[PDB]
Amino acid sequence: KKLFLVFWWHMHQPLYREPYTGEYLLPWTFFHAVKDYYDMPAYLKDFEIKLNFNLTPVLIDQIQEYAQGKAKDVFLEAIRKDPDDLEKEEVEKLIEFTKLNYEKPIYRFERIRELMNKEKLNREELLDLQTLNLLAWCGRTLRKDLKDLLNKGRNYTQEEKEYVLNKYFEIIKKTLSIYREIKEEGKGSVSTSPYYHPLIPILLNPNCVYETTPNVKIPDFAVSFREDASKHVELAKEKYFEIFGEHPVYMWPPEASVSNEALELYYEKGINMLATDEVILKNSVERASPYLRYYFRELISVFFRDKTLSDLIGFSYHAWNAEDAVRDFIGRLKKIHESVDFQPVVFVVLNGENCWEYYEENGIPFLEKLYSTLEKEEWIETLTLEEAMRKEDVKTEVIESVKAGTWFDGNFLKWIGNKEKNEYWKILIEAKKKAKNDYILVAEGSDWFWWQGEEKAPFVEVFDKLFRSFVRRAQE
Ligand SMILES: OC[C@H]1O[C@H](O[C@H]2[C@H](O)[C@@H](O)[C@@H](O[C@H]3[C@H](O)[C@@H](O)[C@@H](O[C@H]4[C@H](O)[C@@H](O)[C@@H](O[C@H]5[C@H](O)[C@@H](O)[C@@H](O[C@H]6[C@H](O)[C@@H](O)[C@@H](O[C@H]7[C@H](O)[C@@H](O)[C@@H](O)O[C@@H]7CO)O[C@@H]6CO)O[C@@H]5CO)O[C@@H]4CO)O[C@@H]3CO)O[C@@H]2CO)[C@H](O)[C@@H](O)[C@@H]1O
Repeated sequence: KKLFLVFWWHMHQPLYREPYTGEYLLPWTFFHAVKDYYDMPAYLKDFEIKLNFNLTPVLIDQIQEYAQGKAKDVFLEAIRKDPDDLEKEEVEKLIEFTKLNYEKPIYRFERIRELMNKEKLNREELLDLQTLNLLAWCGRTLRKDLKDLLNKGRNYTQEEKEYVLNKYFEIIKKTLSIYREIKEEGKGSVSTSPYYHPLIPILLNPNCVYETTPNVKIPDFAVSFREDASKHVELAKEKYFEIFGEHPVYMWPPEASVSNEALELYYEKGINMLATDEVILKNSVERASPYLRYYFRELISVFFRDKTLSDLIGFSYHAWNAEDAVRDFIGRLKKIHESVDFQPVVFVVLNGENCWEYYEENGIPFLEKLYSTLEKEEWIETLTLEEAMRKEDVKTEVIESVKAGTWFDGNFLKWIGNKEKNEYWKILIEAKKKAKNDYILVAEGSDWFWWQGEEKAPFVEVFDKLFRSFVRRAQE
């Protein structure tokens, strides 16, 4: 009797590229590409396990633009320049960015504490601030290769900074290749999401929000987004086809969001399997185990992720010692293994790039200990998505209906329902009436609504600038 374990790491960034200037207004795609997007699948070169990944098409687009050297990244140009060439605004942007990341474990360099406690910084000190911001986002592979510059910790030269930058772009240029390789070798499956990561159930039917939050206010949806919902899915299939030469058979619905209509659309578009959240299962079926493969109306296969285990990695284990975290994780899998007579399928689904910066050493001790332990546990078999989809020796169940929701409390309140988020929907609804190009799809991405009307921290104004720019461009 085995326990089947399925890791599914979701990778996404909204489009940071301003449509009129072409400038990347935030550097997050760059930093998560050099730190996480290559290195998470690159663990498969050192550990004989299966790991699966989701890549949104919008993220793939930006990775390609950086690998081709066409990405005009405003924050990165402030990093690359000789400090004597920096504009006063670029120095402020560099300091603000450091301050935003200052308490993250990956930013624990003593030299950073010194620089941020100085009244003014000379050229030598700015070069360290530039280079240490680069090095704090160093991924596992180059952490081994650049160890001597990393342990230097201070006194960086322009030449050393440009060397690091060169190695980072080498990593980005190999990123889509590593996904093709692990896919070809059978080390994992690769999925995508509808193109700009929208909330498909809302696009299809905005009233589905009342299935879980009857008291919420939503704007007057005076146009139909149903066709744009088909578009996100179709163009995502095209983009995945471009990269991997095959149409995607698995999809990760953005924010785990499903509804009866969304599942029908995924089915009509040829999708054979997706996953969603455990809260959706419990809202939809009176008594239901998340360790079975589910068939929605015998149309499409659905797995419901293990919310606890997914949340443990995504939010808890950063605060633990690495060995104890893995002992806890393994112990829970042993309890699942012993508690059922059949072979349970356990789905661990979370973002693949956002939790590691809060772990010691960028999550590397945790993941190396976790993956080394998993690979030696006889009774655990990690599975590609394809294997989990086609696995014969598992338990299965048909379900006929789901209550619409997301993995945020099983509802849509992260993206609609307050004055500020509803204003974005009003802006999109009016813009959709006058839309003339696919920038209307960019504006339908979940991220713009996620950040809206939530507390004001640095650079969240940039998301508002991007959303409104895409909405304006969509009408020209
Ligand atoms: O002050 C309080 C605030 O402080 C901190 O937040 C800071 C950050 O520290 C700072 O670095 C910066 O954040 C940056 C970020 O660093 C950049 O990378 C970028 O963020 C990107 C991100 O990298 C992308 O992956 C993408 O995020 C999507 C994501 O792909 C998508 O899957 C989804 O994921 C979230 C989901 O919506 C949430 O509900 C939740 O999901 C959990 C559920 O909550 C839970 O219930 C569980 O069961 O399951 C779910 C999954 O595990 O979290 C998910 C996060 O993965 O949505 C996100 C967002 O759309 O895109 C974003 C960009 O949109 O940019 C940001 C912004 O600059 O700035 C912030 C604020 O200053 C602290 O970390 C944070 O906790 C505090 O709120």
